[PDB]
Amino acid sequence: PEGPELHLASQFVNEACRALVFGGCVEKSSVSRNPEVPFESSAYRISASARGKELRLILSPLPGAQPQQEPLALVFRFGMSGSFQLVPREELPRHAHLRFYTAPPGPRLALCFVDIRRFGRWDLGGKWQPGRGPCVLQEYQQFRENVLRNLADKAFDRPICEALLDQRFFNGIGNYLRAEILYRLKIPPFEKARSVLEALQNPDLLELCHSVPKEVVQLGGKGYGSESGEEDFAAFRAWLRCYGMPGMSSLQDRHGRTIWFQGDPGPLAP
DNA sequence: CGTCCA
DNA sequence: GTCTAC
DNA sequence: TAGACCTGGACGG
Repeated sequence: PEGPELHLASQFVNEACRALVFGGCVEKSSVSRNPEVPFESSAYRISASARGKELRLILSPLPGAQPQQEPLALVFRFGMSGSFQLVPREELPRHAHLRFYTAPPGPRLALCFVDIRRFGRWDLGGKWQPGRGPCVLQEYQQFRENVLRNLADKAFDRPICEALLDQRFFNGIGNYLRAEILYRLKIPPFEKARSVLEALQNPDLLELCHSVPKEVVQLGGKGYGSESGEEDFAAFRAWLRCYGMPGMSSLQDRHGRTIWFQGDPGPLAP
């Protein structure tokens, strides 16, 4: 999951929980090495917001819900396989590692953090990760300026395809988005990051770090769209013009992550 | 069955 | 896609 | 900074 998937998850939680009321403990699977979430309430509402590759849940108790309590905020990072699901209480998925339960009247549901590979993390109390830059979806101008102000950082010594994954400067961009963005401009993946951007002190690279993830958000789906699960997959796959597509060049970057591209790999390639 | 990949 | 122990 | 952290699915003999 990258920025778009975090954004769409945030929307899913707000649409799906708008008319729900949760109660009880926040239950966590025995196996999760993540922290227990110390929050019980007889009645409370879950809302969400996204920032790049992070999602913040707020647990907001209702007036007179016992015990008297302030709202609690968690922040989630999805890793490679993190998702939210609203599932009947009796049919929890495999790999449901954090669960919020509906209070009664009506059907016993469960909002689950489902994470097959358990790479996802949650932190108590609400703060975005110190160091992550502005969201490419929701803070374009702050994101765009944060980069152009700091091209003298060592991160931009790296090749462009490597720098595009630096969450200090491209919060929300992941492996598929760097493939899609660089393909749209035909920027060789192993051009020096600084050289590609020095030009910018017809959509440029930084517009596309925003407009391309936004194309994904507006397409919808990706586990959230009320579509048949593997229907969402087909549409997204149809959208991809470069990433793991037949007849595309492919290399490992200095961290051993597959960058996909057309034509010239660029001056700094293994 | 069993590696290779995300 | 980190995150932390090299 | 590069590998350890994980599971299920796709491909192959």
